[PDB]
Amino acid sequence: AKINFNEKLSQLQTYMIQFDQYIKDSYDLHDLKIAIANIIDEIIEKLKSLDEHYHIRVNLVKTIHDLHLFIENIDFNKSGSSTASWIQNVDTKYQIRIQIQEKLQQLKRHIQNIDIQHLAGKLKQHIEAIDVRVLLDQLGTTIS
Repeated sequence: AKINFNEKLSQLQTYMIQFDQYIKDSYDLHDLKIAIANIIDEIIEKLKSLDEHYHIRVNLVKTIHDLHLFIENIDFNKSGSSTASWIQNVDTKYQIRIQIQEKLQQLKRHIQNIDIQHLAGKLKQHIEAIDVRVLLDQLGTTIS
C-alpha cells in the first residue's frame, strides 16, 4: 500500500508539473488581440476617410446641437397647469433655467464629443492593454 501511494503521488506531482508547463506554453490567444487592433485601426482610417467624403459627422453634430437647443427652448411659461407658468417665471428670475440650459449644453458638447473614431480607439486600447501571457505566467506560478 505504501508503494502504491508513493507511486501515485509521484505520478500526480509529475502531472501537475506538466500541467504548469502546458499552461505556460498555451498562449495562442495573444496572437488574436494584435490582429483585432490592426483591423480596428484600419477601420478607423476607413471611417474617417468616408466621413470626410460625405459630411456625415458635420451633419450629425449639427443635428445633436439643434436637438439639444430644442430641448432647451421648451417654454413652460405658456404651458397649461397655471402653476407651471408661475414656477417657470419664479425660476426665470432665479436663473434656474440658466442652470438647466448649462447642463443641457454641457451634455450636448459631451455627446458631440462621442465619436465613432473615439469608440474604436478606446476598444483598441482595451484589446491591446491586456496580455493573456502575463495571466498564464501568474497561473503557472501560483496554483501548485
